[PDB]
Amino acid sequence: GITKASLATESFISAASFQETTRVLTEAAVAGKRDELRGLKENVIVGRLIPAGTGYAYHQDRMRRR
Amino acid sequence: VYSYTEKKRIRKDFGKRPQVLDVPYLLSIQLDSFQKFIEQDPEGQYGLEAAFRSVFPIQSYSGNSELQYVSYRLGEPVFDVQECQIRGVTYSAPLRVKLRLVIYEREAPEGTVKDIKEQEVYMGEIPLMTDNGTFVINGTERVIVSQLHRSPGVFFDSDKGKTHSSGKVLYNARIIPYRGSWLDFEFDPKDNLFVRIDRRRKLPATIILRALNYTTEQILDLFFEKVIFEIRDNKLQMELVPERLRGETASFDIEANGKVYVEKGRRITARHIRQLEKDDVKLIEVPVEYIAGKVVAKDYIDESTGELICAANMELSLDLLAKLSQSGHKRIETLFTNDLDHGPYISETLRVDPTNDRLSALVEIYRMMRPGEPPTREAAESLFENLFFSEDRYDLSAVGRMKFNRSLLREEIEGSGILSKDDIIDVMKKLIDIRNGKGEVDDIDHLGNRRIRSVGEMAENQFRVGLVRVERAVKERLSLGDLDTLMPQDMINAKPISAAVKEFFGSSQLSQFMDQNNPLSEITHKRRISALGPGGLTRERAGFEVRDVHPTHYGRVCPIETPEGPNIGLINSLSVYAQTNEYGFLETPYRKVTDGVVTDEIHYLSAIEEGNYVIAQANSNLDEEGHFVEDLVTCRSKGESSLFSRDQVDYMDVSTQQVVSVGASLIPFLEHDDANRALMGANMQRQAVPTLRADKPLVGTGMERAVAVDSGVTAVAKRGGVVQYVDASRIVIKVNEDEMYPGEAGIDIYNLTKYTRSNQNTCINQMPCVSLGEPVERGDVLADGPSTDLGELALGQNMRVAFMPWNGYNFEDSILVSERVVQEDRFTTIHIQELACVSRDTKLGPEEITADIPNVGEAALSKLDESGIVYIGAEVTGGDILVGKVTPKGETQLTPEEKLLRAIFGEKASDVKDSSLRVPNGVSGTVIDVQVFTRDGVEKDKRALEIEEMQLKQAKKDLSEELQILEAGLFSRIRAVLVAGGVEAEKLDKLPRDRWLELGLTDEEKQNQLEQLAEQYDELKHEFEKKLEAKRRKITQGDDLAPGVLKIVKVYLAVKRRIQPGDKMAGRHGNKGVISKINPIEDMPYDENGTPVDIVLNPLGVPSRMNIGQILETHLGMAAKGIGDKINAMLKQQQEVAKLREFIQRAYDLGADVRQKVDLSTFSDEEVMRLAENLRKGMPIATPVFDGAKEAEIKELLKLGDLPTSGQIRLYDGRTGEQFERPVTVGYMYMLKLNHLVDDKMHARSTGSYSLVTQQPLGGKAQFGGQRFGEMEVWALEAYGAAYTLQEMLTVKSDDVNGRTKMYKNIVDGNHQMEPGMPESFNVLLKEIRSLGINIELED
Amino acid sequence: IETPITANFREGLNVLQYFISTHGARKGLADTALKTANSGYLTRRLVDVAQDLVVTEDDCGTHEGIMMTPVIEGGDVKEPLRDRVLGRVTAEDVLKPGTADILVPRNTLLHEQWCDLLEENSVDAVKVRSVVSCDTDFGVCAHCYGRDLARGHIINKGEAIGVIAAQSIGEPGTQLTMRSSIQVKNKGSIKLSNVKSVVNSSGKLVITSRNTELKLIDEFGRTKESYKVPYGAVLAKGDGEQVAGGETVANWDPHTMPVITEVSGFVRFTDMIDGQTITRQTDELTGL
Amino acid sequence: VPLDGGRFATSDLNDLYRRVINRNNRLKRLLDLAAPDIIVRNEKRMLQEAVDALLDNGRRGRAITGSNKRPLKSLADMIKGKQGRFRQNLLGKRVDYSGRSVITVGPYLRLHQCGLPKKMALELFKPFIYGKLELRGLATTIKAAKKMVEREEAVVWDILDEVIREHPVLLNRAPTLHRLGIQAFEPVLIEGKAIQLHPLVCAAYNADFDGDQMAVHVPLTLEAQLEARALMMSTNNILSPANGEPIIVPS
DNA sequence: ACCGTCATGATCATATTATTACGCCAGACAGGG
DNA sequence: CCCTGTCTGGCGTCCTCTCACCTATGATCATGACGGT
RNA sequence: UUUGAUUUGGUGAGAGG
Ligand SMILES: [Zn+2]
Repeated sequence: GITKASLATESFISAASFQETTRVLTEAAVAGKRDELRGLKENVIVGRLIPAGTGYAYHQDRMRRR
Repeated sequence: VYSYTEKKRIRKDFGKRPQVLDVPYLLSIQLDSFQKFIEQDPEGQYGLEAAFRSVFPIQSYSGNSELQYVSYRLGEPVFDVQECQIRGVTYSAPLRVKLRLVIYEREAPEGTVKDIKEQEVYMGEIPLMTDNGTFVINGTERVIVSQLHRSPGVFFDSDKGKTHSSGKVLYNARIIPYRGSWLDFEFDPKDNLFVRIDRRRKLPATIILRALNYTTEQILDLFFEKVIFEIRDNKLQMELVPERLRGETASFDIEANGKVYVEKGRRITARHIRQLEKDDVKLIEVPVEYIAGKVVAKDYIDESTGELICAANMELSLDLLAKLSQSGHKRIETLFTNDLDHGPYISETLRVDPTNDRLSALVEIYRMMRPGEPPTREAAESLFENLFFSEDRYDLSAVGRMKFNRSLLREEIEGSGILSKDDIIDVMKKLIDIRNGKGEVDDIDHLGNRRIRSVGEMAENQFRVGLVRVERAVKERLSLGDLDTLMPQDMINAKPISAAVKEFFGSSQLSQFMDQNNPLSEITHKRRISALGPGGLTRERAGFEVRDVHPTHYGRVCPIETPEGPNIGLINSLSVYAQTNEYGFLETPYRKVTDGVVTDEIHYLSAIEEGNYVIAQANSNLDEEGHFVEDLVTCRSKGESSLFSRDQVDYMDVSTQQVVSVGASLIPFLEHDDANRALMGANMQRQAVPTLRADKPLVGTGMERAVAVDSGVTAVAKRGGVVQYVDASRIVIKVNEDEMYPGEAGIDIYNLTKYTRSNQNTCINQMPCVSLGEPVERGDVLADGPSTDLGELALGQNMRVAFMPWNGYNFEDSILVSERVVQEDRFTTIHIQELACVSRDTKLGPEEITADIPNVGEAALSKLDESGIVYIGAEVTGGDILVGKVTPKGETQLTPEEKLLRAIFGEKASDVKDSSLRVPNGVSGTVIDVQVFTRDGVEKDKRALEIEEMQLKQAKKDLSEELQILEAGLFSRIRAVLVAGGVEAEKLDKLPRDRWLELGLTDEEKQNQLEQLAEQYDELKHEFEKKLEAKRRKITQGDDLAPGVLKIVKVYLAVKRRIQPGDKMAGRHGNKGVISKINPIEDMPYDENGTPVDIVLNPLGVPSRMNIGQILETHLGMAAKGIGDKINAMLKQQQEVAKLREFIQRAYDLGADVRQKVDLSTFSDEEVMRLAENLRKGMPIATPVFDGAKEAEIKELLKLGDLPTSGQIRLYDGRTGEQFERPVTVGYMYMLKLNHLVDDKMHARSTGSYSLVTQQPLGGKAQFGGQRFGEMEVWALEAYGAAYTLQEMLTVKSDDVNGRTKMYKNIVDGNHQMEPGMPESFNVLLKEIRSLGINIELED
Repeated sequence: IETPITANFREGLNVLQYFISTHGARKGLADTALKTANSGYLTRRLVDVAQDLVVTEDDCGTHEGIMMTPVIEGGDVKEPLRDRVLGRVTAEDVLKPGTADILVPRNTLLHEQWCDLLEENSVDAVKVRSVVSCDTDFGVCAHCYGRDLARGHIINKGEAIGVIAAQSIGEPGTQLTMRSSIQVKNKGSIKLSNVKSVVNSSGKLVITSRNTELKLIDEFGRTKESYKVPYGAVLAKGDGEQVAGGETVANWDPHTMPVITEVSGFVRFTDMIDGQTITRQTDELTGL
Repeated sequence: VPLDGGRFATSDLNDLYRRVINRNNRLKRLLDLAAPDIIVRNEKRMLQEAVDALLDNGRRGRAITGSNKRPLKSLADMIKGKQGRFRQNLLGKRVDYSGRSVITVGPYLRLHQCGLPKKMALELFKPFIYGKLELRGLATTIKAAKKMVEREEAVVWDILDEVIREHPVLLNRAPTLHRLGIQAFEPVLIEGKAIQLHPLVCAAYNADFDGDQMAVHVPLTLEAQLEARALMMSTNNILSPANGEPIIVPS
């Protein structure tokens, strides 16, 4: 279901901007999880270009130049 | 006959039903409750005496001392209301209490105390109520609002359906005490019976029945009947009453008297019961399998062994029968446990019980209350006697005992406040009866189960909580000191009492700030039945059913006036005729319809007495005697409307206005509006603003005079008489002699309230509306208030409206207004803003208010005087200086020589920086009033001494004029007495006037009266001396103020806001609208007479938003103005009074059987000219709510004027000058300006201040802030492909500080470019997550 | 309430009628003012489950996609195929309904001209590409989404479709509320699916399968009606037959579950003993 | 920070940290003094509950409180909830160069432009006006320009009509549900104090004119002006994204 | 008029108790056929 | 040991505007006013 | 070895859309 599916994501900021932050931050902390940003709300949190709209060319460039 | 202000402008009144009970005093809830609270009340209850006699006498911890109670008394307040609102104090009265200390001796607490002491003691300050029904807490006029909560008593609810997911309903029985521990009996899906106390852990219910010292044999004696088995020579015969066998299938062939009655495999019919009870069958025969599961009642013991044969509440087997049969028992008592009739709920409950006696039950109850501690029999007895059975911790009120006896079908409604054994046993009996299928559950929203608290009861409860804290303190101190040496003011202290009552009146959830911008808004905020607050529900949790109108709100709580939004139906408003019962419920009037005739006696019914009887509807036709003219009449029996016969009715409603409230009974043609639009119309009629010259409603309901006079904005005459001196400040009434006291000679002075600030920044003015030499009657208006006119209620103004689409400028809901409206200065409302400036006390020294100010020149300081404060009258702009104040210097550059002060200049060389505190802008105004308050000790400057001399001079002149005016009335009394009995016609005015007593006159009533007037005169002399000394003391003294403030300067700006595109106007039916274009005069659609229409609405809002009442209001307003134009035509031609009398009489008859029936033949040729002087701007018409003016009456009144019958005039155009096809509707609608203006919402920000913890802009308008680019807007920009717009929308424009300074340099240099960076609030997120044990980082 | 409000608004409502009206309108205001919270929280949950999904390819390179048919509840055909397959790219190439023709190719966007050439040929159902069958890792390819919907063309490489989709489902949350036998209507041809049947003694084709779908196909080829016929019903008609408009074609008794057979013969009571297994209840009012 | 007065309105975290440090100092002193077992067990237990109350308050039994009965807000309550950092300061931010006022109709507009008042226009475009004033040469330092627009002389309105001309703004109605609730217009200056909004566009915003309010936002940088003109312009949103139906239907 | 006594205001660490009245809806837990 | 009531936690709409209200105390040196010589 | 204007926090109640 949609709230169990958005809280079970491979990106803990996406699952922490949404409902309960305690459960998700302890699960991510004891798992040692890492957030390869790669979505819209991680980049709205961290303050950069959205990887969808005009910023999709910027993220193509950055993903190409690694 | 009519009162003299009702011969000024007598309102035309349609309406058919002759009234029998007039509208009561609309503020009776507040005033009657608080009069019930604070008054010397004998016989114990109610009031403060209930608290002082329930918490006292405080007896000590076995020290034989006792602090008992005598009486109480409130002294006068030190400050009256006006000085209290000006200065800022509470409006309180000191509560003196006479307490007594007695101290008993040793070995005889029934012996003599050695010493008593009775004395006066100070405790608390309770705030009094003003005559308007409001409180003044800290200079701001506040209202405590009535609460609607659950009635104390038993309550049998049914948890229907939802539990256990199998449809098996539960039943709980919540006992709701007024003060103490709750008690919930309930069931479970195993059909066991479970008690709980205050929502704690759950126990089986009969554990409390053992706690009341019941043995198990007695419990089964109570909760079941008995079945008798007699062992008489054959198969253990049975006593049988066949009523238990109603529908049961027997296991054998029941025969008796040698006759087969019942066959095996069949059930016992009702006629077989009739056979067995007709033949009087007693003993029948049972098999050995019949008592295989019968449950024994009491214990049987064997006499030989001394053991127990079978325990109580146990099923019987073969061996148990074999044991008790050979022990000598012939009688066997069992229980009847049926499927439908009587379940064994008590029996299964006792089988779940582990306990066996009183002690174990008390131990288990003591253990579920306080978990995990050693119980002791004394502690368990003390706890269970202090839960329910003590006068201290448990108290149903009289309301609680009434509901608890009524819902258990008792007789006496009087009982103790504590419970007993019979009470809990009757609760369990009624719960088992509801589970058995007979009897009904009780709904919650039924208004026989919703009590109304008010100001008096809630203040009593908060005062009682203060008293139980202070009895903790007095029980501490009384037995821990030396006696006798102390007095009962060293023990009791006034801090918790005053803290409790000051916290309740100061900040509660029900002691709220009065919405005061309108007389209607006052008188409908004081009448409010809020469901929220302490003890009630909350907005974001509940619910569905409580937000819905129950069938018993009819005539108690208004169905259509409630705030839409998050709390609909919780902020209910009480109706017009709805009183409050003795206990606290709602009651409403009715007319006792005896068998044929509607008797005109009123008779108050509550919410549960209404259900049993049958009530006729309000507007039922009756022919002059009371006989109902139909033979089917619409009534309502038990919450359900229907059609009943002519003479099975028992009550009729009083008047047809009683379902609605006073907010929504000033709406004309309410029965034509759909209920949503009537709701929005009543709410916006509450939200109006007072204009400059309020006019009148042409189409009212006649309810305006009750709302105006029964509020407190007009100056109602106390004693009638003759006016002597009218002024814009004061009004002097000379009291008539047939209304007048013998002593205290008496001519009254009304000091009006001129231009001062309301709470909503409106302008609460009072204008005198009486002439000079004019008679006034007792109970009559003298000075109109805000939004009043001649004692009526004029909220907005009435304007010429047309319904037509006009070139798109009224597209959705907009309104288009001619410039003729703004030229006449007719919506030009007057607002007043209060600007405060304090002189605080900081380091490097105090502040300066003087005008020797750095960094400023002539152009600023020309508008200040020689001491900083702006003049009274100086018309300022947005951003000038009102009060000059200098201290801001901070620490720009640290003083080189530490604290070098005495060297260069005197004190210092302006520190390091200087900037005279200059103010903002956005508002104009004219400074009308300046207050200066000085903390005592501080040097008064020259303007504070100017204000002190000014107010000394004003108060000196005012008290001297009090003495002169009352002395003039006293000398007029002396002249009136000396007309007869030794009259001197020439000798009276030869001597000075102060000696009118020693003239020739014997010992009569007249020399006695002159001696009494000499007593009054010398009293006025010495009283004037002492009061002028006290008033000089009040002006000359300082005022207690904030910690570390020198002086407070308050300045009142008086803005005059006119009208502009963007304001919100609305009628009285829900037709809202932003006024969209202020056209010139020429563009308006005019008609074939010449007059332009003022406002062009939009027709398309009528068929969807179904408010068809505004079109009938428009047509009847045009009829009213047609009559007014014909009066203006018959008066402008200077016609004699005969033709005016003819036409006014024809315009006042005009209808069916109506109530008005006036005649002008008793107005005597001078009042008719003045009545026509008041009717020439239109004729006011009353239209009551549900008994209004029908269509044919509007047509007949439009035929009296020469207007067209259909109401529609053909209208030309202003632009083209050619006719609009299909003639349009014009008329007058009474439209209101609302105080949602457009130069209070408009705001703009380039770059202002920034918040401190997260570097983002501030929020709001007063703080110069930016609009929240919220989360859904971020989603809406992700939904496009806009990526750079969102990046600068949440990095550059908002948060990143180096990013935004780079941005500002780049914008002022022309390079549109952003250097992004990181949000600083994300670094705040890193510090808050990192401040836990969590290690968040940024890789690479 | 059994007594209506016989008075409109041009005539006056009296007191009781307005009070019943206020019942009906207070319920509506409470429903909107409490419905808006669930509508907003639904939009929040939807844009946070979507949140990631960005059009990131141009073709996933598949041949799978859902089978868009017109939807039919049992009345007249509710939502036509042109509403469901407008602007969505076909999965395999749609055969023209005559015989084996390449009417449209296998990767064409179906705009209005293609949908009109679908409606002229009366095309049955289109196998079209759906977003749930997209093979793209971490995103949705440009063909399996479909038309842009506010642009006439296909979705561009980049445009966030999860957020516009979540907003478009949750945005109408305010307008939504919060709190015998078969009679044919038109006149066409019968077809049966999921059917295993047998002819009874009288002739009415009874069905030995519970899950049988009774379709009414017209003379053109498209499916115009559909119904569900229970196990053991009396069908007045048969397979492939032509009927008249309004003629009853189905009959059953839902209160009596039929235990009808396939063959004939005699009846024996196997493990049916009166006293323990079955019971004797002779009827009262009939005698049989 | 102190509020208006002479006292400091202290935060809740300072109460939490100050209690943990008070208890930790007490526990160090008791382990210095060699108190018995039950004293240091209560002391360490009070420290455990103090730390557990600092981190996530109220997850243990009934939460501690300072004033008056309301519990005080801890670190986890600075993160979680509707008013934490995610939902209140990182997903939604307060925004400079933004404005807000009551809307009204103005049916003379073309549907790519909206009316915008002169007072709001001179406040939202202060840096562009400063840059324009510094380009002409009328003034010198920045102060002079801020005095000029604080006085509002006769020459800054031509400057304002030369910064408006081709510069779109984002109008936004306050409950934005779908993407058609943020649309970009070109301003046309209004004598008045109310945003004039083209009527057809109202059916997209669900905006009637019964007292509604809208916010204006300014695209600062150049890529944002181009995104407002090329993606978010009101001429570009004529079909609703939920379906194929036109959203500029005449109402 | 100077010297001594009662009174009254600054600075400063000490550390937590006597109400109840939402409605689902998952998720984990002791109980028992 | 697989169902099962029962208990515990965790949600519950965005944007805006106005107003008022904000912990007690328990102990002492030193200043400050009052009275005798 | 001497250039600087800078900052108004939780709680609860009520209204508009
Ligand atoms: Zn794909």
